[PDB]
Amino acid sequence: ASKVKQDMPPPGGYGPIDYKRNLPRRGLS
Amino acid sequence: FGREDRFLNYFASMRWFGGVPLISLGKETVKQPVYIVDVSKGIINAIKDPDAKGKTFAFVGPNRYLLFDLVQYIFAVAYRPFLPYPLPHFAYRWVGRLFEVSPFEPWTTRDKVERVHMSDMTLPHLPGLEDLGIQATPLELKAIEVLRRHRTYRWLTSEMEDVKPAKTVNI
Amino acid sequence: EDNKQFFGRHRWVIYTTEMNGRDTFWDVDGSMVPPEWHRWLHCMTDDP
Amino acid sequence: QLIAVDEKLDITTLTGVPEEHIKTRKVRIFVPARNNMQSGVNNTKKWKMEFDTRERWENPLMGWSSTADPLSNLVLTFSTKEDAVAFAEKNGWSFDVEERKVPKPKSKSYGANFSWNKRTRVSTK
Amino acid sequence: TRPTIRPRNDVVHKQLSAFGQYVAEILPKYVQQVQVSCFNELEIFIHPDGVIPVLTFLRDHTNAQFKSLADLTAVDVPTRQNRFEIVYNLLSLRFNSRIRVKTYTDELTPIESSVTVYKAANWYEREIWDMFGVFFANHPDLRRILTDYGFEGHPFRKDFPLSGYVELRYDDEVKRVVAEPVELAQEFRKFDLNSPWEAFPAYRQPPE
Amino acid sequence: ASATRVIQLLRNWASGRDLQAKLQLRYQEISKRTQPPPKLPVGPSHKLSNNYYCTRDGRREAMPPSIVMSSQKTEKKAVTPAPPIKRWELSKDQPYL
Amino acid sequence: TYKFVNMREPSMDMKSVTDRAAQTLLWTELVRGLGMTLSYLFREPATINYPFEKGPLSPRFRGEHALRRYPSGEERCIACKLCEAVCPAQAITIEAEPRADGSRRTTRYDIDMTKCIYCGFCQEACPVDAIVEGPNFEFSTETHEELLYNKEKLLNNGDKWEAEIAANIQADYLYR
Amino acid sequence: LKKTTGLVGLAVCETPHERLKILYTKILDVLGQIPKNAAYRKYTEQITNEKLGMVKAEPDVKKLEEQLQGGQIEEVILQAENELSLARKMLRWKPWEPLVEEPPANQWKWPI
Amino acid sequence: GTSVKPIFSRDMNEAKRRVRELYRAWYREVPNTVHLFQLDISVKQGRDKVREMFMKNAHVTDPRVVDLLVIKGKMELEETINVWKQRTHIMRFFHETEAPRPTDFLSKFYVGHDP
Amino acid sequence: SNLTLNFGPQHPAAHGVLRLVMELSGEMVRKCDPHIGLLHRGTEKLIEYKTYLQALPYFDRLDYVSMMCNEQAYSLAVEKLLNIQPPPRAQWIRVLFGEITRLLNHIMAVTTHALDIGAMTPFFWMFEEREKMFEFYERVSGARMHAAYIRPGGVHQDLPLGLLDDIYEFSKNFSFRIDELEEMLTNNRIWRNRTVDIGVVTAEDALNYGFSGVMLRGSGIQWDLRKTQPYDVYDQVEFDVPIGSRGDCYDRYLCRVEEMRQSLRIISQCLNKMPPGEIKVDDAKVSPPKRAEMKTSMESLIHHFKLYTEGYQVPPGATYTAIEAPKGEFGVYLVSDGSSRPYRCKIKAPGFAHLAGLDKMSKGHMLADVVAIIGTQDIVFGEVDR
Ligand SMILES: COC1=C(OC)C(=O)C(CC=C(C)C)=C(C)C1=O
Ligand code: SF4
Ligand code: SF4
Repeated sequence: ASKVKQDMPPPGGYGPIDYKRNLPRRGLS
Repeated sequence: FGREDRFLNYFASMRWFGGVPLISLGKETVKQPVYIVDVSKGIINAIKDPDAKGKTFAFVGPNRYLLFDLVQYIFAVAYRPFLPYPLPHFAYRWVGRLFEVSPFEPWTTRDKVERVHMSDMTLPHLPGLEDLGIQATPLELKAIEVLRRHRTYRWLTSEMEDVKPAKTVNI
Repeated sequence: EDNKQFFGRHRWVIYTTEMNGRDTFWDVDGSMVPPEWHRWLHCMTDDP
Repeated sequence: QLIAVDEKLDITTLTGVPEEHIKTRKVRIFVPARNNMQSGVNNTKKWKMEFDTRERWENPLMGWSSTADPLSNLVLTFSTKEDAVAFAEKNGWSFDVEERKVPKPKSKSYGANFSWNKRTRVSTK
Repeated sequence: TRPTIRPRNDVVHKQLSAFGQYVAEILPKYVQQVQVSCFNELEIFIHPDGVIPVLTFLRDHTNAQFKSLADLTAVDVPTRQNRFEIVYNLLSLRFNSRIRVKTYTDELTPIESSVTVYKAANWYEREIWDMFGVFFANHPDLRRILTDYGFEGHPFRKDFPLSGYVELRYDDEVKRVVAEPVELAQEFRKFDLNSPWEAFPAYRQPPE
Repeated sequence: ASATRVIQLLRNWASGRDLQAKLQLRYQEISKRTQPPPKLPVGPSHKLSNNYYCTRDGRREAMPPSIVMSSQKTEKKAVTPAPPIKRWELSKDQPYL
Repeated sequence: TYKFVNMREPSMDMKSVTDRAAQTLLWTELVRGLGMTLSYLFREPATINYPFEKGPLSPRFRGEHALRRYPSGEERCIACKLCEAVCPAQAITIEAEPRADGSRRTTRYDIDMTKCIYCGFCQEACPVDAIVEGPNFEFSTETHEELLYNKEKLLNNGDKWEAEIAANIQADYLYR
Repeated sequence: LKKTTGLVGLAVCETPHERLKILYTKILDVLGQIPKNAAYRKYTEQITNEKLGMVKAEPDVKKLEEQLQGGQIEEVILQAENELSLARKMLRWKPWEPLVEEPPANQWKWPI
Repeated sequence: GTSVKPIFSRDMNEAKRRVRELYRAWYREVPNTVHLFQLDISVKQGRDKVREMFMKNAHVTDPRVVDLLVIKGKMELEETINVWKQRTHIMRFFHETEAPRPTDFLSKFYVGHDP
Repeated sequence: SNLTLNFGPQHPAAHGVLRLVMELSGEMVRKCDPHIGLLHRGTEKLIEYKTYLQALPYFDRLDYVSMMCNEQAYSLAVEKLLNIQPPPRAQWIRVLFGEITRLLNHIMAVTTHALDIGAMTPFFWMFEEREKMFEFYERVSGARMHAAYIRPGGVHQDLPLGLLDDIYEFSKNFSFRIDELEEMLTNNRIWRNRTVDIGVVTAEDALNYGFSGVMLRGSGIQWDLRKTQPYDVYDQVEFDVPIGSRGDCYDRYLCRVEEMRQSLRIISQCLNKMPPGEIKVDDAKVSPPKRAEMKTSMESLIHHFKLYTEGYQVPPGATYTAIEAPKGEFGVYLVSDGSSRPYRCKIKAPGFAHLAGLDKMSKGHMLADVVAIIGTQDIVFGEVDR
């Protein structure tokens, strides 16, 4: 009769996840 | 005769030599070719016929042709130029000897040459396809399905009722 | 096993050259793995 | 406007059904009998149209049951007998109709279990 | 009552009922019935002759603006004198709403094509013609869409058999694909599943 | 990965980003293929009392649709199927790509 | 809430105009694409060495069917026909009769694997864990007939794969 | 002043107040030929009169778009044209007449 | 009155006229079908087959049914003209691989139970 | 006369089984006539011969690039007809796997579009990510694509104990793969030449032709079923709807890439907010009981027997239920007569209407342009033919 064990997010939360476009300039004039 | 036969295909393939060598110009040989589907259906009906136990049948087509006329019709259905020339029997035997040396399937053989030039027997005392419920299919309705493959691109679409069926030596 | 390889290449099998009756020096197939090693090799468990 | 056809409805030429499965078939229009293993009556409310049973034979390879008629599983549901009759007639099928069987009302008396002079008195409960 | 039961919304129910009354008031010539289901879906049952007007009204009216035809299909109920039920599902993006329009036909009665109102109808009607045999008048190009070339019958009718009447194979004698009457090594097994006890008292029918 | 640092620099210069930080191949940060057993709680209808099925029967609360304007059977403001949809707002996070 | 994907306006100064001219005449973005492909060239490929290396699976994987036994050796199947009733493809054929010792057992248990969709509904329906989808997926054949399984084949599969099937069931039955 | 309404194929309209006035006047003229007791006439006249009144009372286009709640005044113009076409079609159809051909007895009975 | 609405034709005369137009179109098309699909049958065989199909529905006396049959025939002709059909589809009219079934009572009694 | 050409079904760019009969003047496309039904399997009649649980796996095979989304739509329709409600954990799992499924579908669409136009590498780069998501599918259900996981009671099973960590690990890196694909395609002048101003459709024409999803949003129509008509928990997540302005192929490609980014955003939110509890409705006359209860208590065994033999009865009535599937609006018109088997089930596939508009979209274009337009409509013929 132990504690309920389920797949859950960790205490607090997960780290932030990047989703935005990332295309650096990376060039000369 | 049929799509994979060695009768209509054999004569059609002789265009590669340019002319058709015929013993006595093929004017002293009579043939009575029979359709493949008729033979297969006859075998099936013989299997299902209780009366055909120890019987001997003869499956032949409905018409008899002189060899020259049959080859002319074969070349007309294929729309190829017909150039028949007479070859003596011994020379044709020599050609068969020459072709027999192939380790693969020979193009022709001396035995094959003899069979081609030999007239079909008439055995009226034996039962035939009609005794098994089959109406023999004439060559005039089935030659195109075999010989259309041997036409060039120009003549590929020609219909079956165009090529004026050949003459038959019947009775 | 080699746990420094990425997932999928960290475990492998070198097949025998002679199973029940046939020579398997060249002809090997995945159906030669017995069920226990089959469970280990497909990563359905961690314990060999 | 209208044309006022004066013919009998007949759609057999448009249904795609082969001729053999039109003329040689007999359909049955009936209210299904209650399954005697249960008391529920909810399966005896609608009319059913079904086709005559044809041949079934054992499959040689696995011994399965093989059929050659395509209407062996066709069962149609209708609200009334007249609707089923109209459907069968317009589809060209010849039919047999069976009248609905309804259980007759019965006279139940719990007191009769203990009659003073009748045979209906029960010897056990 | 709380956790396992779907909650109901009464504001949408009232709004849909009011709009159904509105449509019925505007078009008394064609509207035969209006219903609102208890999961908040609004349907309008009309005479077939009003297929084009009603739809047009719903498409172009300022207060309706149902400018998207989500789906158009048919339902076959053999027990009805008019066998086929024609169903239009319309979506209004302006008012974020959905509406259903229903009519009926039989095997020999054409229904006016609604391609002039909605372009999307063009293929849908074709499908209805292919699967049920309902003819649409003034259709720009009406022909089979789903079935094989030369296929006979309308497979989505209730009296059409599940496996059909013909099956295909390759024949080597004629060197081509041929069609023959269906023969099944294992017949499909019909299951009789309905319980003899009634499930839903709220839908009980009078005993006639 | 096992790539030498020169190859790492060449990869990062060619792609323009640090590839070693986010690798396509997953090495050891994934979950173990053997896990402890779960426990899996039950649900809201697992009570021992005050749990009659007639009070939680969703299927039996369905009823036939409400009929408005059967044909067989003033102020009158116009109505719409629903209030007009409210105009969308433009993405305080990133309005333009 | 919504965002625009293609609603920007380029700068019209001499600097930006000359930068765009250089991009047009010197193929800068194409060079960037070439650099990306060159970067991918020097990465380790994701290919595994099949059949010496295998793809990862889980204990829930649905594969070749099998019939199981109790530890005593008695078959688990009691011919309730729940799997036959639930099978979405009608791939299961069952015949049963009383055994010589009065037991309720099958005389026919057929699965057409060319009808089956490998949904695993039969193993969910089974009340005694008799029919299971095993872990094996390498059982291609040379003929159609080899894929029409009878009871003997399924029992042989169970006896062949029980060592893995029991361990797989042990890892997941608490989720069922 | 505004550019790129944002909908492909919908051009920017200059002088939209005049266009809306013309369209609403035409709609009212067409509705004037429908019988007085018809519901379509009175409902459409009511809504069109409200829209025309709010059009005549606002010279600012953005605030007019906010008040009409019609989504980008060019779509308001398009909807007005659609309504005028519908009014002509309904004048032709006359759908205010009584119902024709009540359905069969159990046409709409479900289940079965 | 029976209060029915038409599809195209008002009575049987217009329906017969449409039938004749469809028959003319099919008769004209047959030789082109023989040429294009490279059929081994003759033009006479194709026209006899066309005639046979029409004769099958000759009995129908309802103009709406005739109208629908003409619509279906026009659809089939359109399929044939555009070569949407293949050779197998055209040859399916001839049932070349189906063994003949005798209609006599004795033959049916011998083979099986079917009537 | 014009030249008549058969494009497919045996063609690399035919997206499966499609017979595009084209009338061409040179390489100019005068007319497109799509012939379909080469994958018509008669799904709806077959469904008429099944119980509600037995019919669920057919929706996996309708749109076999977005399986769990079809499962969700069918489950929502059956739930509406049943007047029952899935538990919160099941709904959160449903939305999470729907977004993962949208990622899978968008990868397939964009990469095969680029493959048809002539760029083969991004296909290979992104199909490894597809394989990892297939692993997620298999770990949750035992099958890589045809899961049959989402059911009218919720979901079949709860998550395995380590799944959320692996989903997080994949999600924290997928954005760089999106960036690499964008670097390959977005600013390439050849890609823009092959995509910009190709297959332009106006907003009014898109509305009248029955288009949905990206095929509307590329033309500026501000519509999304997850925002206007949310279904499971989509009202509890934050994301943006990408909108185009040109109505061409390039804008729709940009919209699909941005939708992948928004899907990553939603997946992050779903991972952080997964609640505890049961995963199917606690009503044994609908959802089967647990195995332990079925082998212990009489009522549980009875309900298990009846649910797996006869199936649950659905009250009579008809519903039209629609979802924002990755290809557009996916709908089901489901009719119940009161029994355990549906009377009628009409499936509405966005690809049907999208392909019906192919001839309109191809006016004034060439053969390669038509190939691009075929790719931009995101067509799978399992759902088109049904
Ligand atoms: C790069 O080589 C390949 C192809 O050739 C271009 C393909 O067509 C295909 C098939 C996919 C397309 C959409 C036909 C695959 C899978 C492939 O790997
Ligand atoms: S896995 Fe599914 S289809 Fe296959 S036998 Fe089991 S229930 Fe039938
Ligand atoms: S395998 Fe299981 S479900 Fe199938 S008949 Fe045997 S005991 Fe019943």
